[PDB]
Amino acid sequence: GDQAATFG
Amino acid sequence: ELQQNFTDNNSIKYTAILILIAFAFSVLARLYWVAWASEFYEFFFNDQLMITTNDGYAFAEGARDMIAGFHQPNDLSYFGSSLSTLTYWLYSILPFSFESIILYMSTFFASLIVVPIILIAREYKLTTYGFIAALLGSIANSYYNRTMSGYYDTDMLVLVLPMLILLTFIRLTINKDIFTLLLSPVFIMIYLWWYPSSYSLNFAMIGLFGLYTLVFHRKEKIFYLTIALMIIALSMLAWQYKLALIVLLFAIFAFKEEKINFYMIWALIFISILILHLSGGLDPVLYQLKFYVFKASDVQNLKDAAFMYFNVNETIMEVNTIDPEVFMQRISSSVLVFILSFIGFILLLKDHKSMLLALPMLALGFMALRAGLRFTIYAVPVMALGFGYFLYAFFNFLEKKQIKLSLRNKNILLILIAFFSISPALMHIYYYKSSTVFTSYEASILNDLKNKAQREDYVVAWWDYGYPIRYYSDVKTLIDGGKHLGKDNFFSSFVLSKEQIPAANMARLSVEYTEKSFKENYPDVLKAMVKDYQKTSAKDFLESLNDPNFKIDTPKTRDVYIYMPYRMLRIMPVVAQFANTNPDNGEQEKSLFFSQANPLDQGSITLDNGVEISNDYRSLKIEGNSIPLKAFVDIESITNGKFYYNEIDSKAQIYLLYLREYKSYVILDESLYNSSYIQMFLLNQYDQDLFEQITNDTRAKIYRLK
Ligand SMILES: CC(=O)N[C@H]1[C@@H](OP(=O)(O)OP(=O)(O)OC/C=C(/C)CC/C=C(/C)CC/C=C(/C)CCC=C(C)C)O[C@H](CO)[C@@H](O)[C@@H]1O
Ligand SMILES: [Mn+2]
Ligand SMILES: [Mn+2]
Ligand code: NA
Repeated sequence: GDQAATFG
Repeated sequence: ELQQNFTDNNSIKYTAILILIAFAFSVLARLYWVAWASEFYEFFFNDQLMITTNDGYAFAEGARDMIAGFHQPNDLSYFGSSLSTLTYWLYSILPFSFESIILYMSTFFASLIVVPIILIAREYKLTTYGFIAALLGSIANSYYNRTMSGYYDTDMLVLVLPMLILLTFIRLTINKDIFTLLLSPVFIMIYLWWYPSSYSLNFAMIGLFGLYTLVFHRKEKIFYLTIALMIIALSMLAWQYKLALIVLLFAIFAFKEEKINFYMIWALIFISILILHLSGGLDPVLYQLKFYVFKASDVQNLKDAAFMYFNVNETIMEVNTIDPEVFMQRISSSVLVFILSFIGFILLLKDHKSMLLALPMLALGFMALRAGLRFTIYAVPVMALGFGYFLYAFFNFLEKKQIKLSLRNKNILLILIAFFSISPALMHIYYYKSSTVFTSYEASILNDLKNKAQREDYVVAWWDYGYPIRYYSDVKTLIDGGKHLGKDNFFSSFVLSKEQIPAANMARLSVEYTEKSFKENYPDVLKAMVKDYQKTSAKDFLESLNDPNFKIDTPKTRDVYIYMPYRMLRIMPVVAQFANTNPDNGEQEKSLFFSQANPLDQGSITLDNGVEISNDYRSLKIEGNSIPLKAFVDIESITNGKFYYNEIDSKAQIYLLYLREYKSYVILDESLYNSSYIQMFLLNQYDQDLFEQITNDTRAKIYRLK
């Protein structure tokens, strides 16, 4: 949830 | 022991004991994950657990480089940053390993939030309710998430400082404490030094402190003076100018009773607003709003000075939206406690007008509903006080309605209420079995890269990995956690998702032009590439990149590595989407069929995403629709490139990949199958004239240009 990473 | 009265007690000894109990509770509570994670070899490196957000490695690199005393020119090292600097001081002062310090700092400082919560509650003579509120606020879902052990990031003090500023305003409203004239500004400075984005909150809070003062203290000089000092503290004056002004006006107001004439202080307010204006004032607020609240794509405001790029905002986990249940649990670990917390906040407001000054943080947290979950943080402690107030209210009812309750039994009732309502946060902690950023194996691969490559080299990767690679490998990256706009991401997207001839042309051209742009400041690097090789559009240049007879007039200044880890597989479509966007256009080019899923058991295979794999291994079933496969590729060695290409249908277009070494399936289209990633990683097929294999592992491959 609280990550400065990619998703989708 | 329990028959006694705790509610009326507000002594300094009692409040110190309560602060100690709550702080120890906060630390203890964020110790469970350490206990859990320590039992998995996968989470260690250098004999310690690893950091737990991507961004911590940015400050971790910065801390390391401050310890070492240097970085390279234009690796974008957080050298001198606040969290890096505090890490460096603590490292130089303490006996514990670097990794242990970086693991536990958040666990310590985020727990300081307990202090202002129960001191604010105490200013209202509610210290015990403050104690309960601090227990809730210290471990509430979203606040825990960004401050657990290993969350080595700037969140760990990002509400403590604003809550201390709030406490400062309260003490001013109740006791007219002259020491506010000093602390309000100093804290703003610390906040601005620790988290420059805090500017926006500061601007809002200071702004409100003025309007509040125009209403409730329209005649008290001390409020106007402290406003001038705080606006100065918001400005860009050098630290010595700021502190000089603050101490000067502080002494003159503290020790003069003829004091400062009112006209002089309105003059000071004007001088202040001028200084803050010169410092850029309000612009950072509108920019942050532009990115998070209005989610604009072109945020730098360059029409035709740049190309058009995919918008990264809808791609970051922190900024993803959230439904009301999750909003409320993020804030209060439970809907019930959230409702009661909100009631409590209303009642507290309509009893202590000064709690009005908490509205900015509250507002910021609620702004999460538009701006992404990462903002709910700001509503946790405010709302926690609200819940505290609700409890004070409730038992108050029970006496203003003459309910016969012992002290021992009222206290048993309070302990039970607080424990039962704090339960959801503990459950969340227990279930929030978060894992390390990377696995020991990946950190090991990147450290071996460190000992193999040079400090001035680049590794092209996706931006998710920029901070860990620069930490573990001590190299340069094209994009990272804070440099990840569309215009930035395009190059790594292209290198990783296009075919190899143009992927290597783009890896060389992008690394070289980035390095040049450090000396030349191109508003758009792709546009610089275009307008150098005398091309008319982005599409024109990129398609001209397809030539095996391509002249390379930019000389080679370093090696260029490409990092291709297994964990990128599942975000390949998202990575691909960036170079799938016509820079002349903003327009999407191909459709991108992709997903990775795990077989369930062992007659019709189902996979997580409901995709039925044919018994035949010849068709899929998405949403009730059966779609034919072009080929079933059964891959037994990612490193050996030993796989079995089973022809099915030359006329069809979808590929099914089986990863034996992971027991996983991939469903993709022709365009993604030929991408540099799927080919060089999964199938181990690379043009040996274009790349050299540097590291070959089932979990990751590192290639070098030549
Ligand atoms: C190691 C690393 O890479 N870290 C990266 C990461 O860190 P970061 O999150 O901390 O930085 P940020 O995203 O810019 O913070 C903005 C978050 C705010 C709460 C502050 C401002 C947000 C607003 C929406 C303004 C609201 C305005 C007000 C006046 C408050 C009142 C509002 C009401 C009442 C509705 O992200 C950055 C991405 O660029 C990187 O630069 C940075 O490097
Ligand atoms: Mn962060
Ligand atoms: Mn470096
Ligand atoms: Na294990």
